[PDB]
Amino acid sequence: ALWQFRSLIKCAIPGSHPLLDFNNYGCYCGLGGSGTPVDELDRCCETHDCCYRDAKNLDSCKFLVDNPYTESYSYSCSNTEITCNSKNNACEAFICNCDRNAAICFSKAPYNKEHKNLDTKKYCKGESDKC
Ligand SMILES: [Ca+2]
Repeated sequence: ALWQFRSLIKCAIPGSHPLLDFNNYGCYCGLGGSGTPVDELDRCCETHDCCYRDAKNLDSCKFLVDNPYTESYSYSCSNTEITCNSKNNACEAFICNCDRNAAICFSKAPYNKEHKNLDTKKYCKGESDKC
């Protein structure tokens, strides 16, 4: 679920404010996405977008979960380490992992303030054929 993704990000990145820091960043961090990712961090979001695209096509997710942000999963956080609990079913596990990988990627990528609140209509034209 969305509140869990925010929580995973805070686990991986102590002191972060997910909605302020990552939502609406670059071409892919936020609802939707297009163009070529402007940087490593943006590529993390493109990858997460793709992961959610894949999740929607998973058998265990197909009709039960149309929007992964409404699907809660089981996880734990310890010393900035994220764990997707085994109790998760196929659909819940896939989503948790998408979020977990995204959170880690975010924590290891440089943060470019000038890529925040990007004018996507001017800098995100076209479509990246990735993932
Ligand atoms: Ca996106």
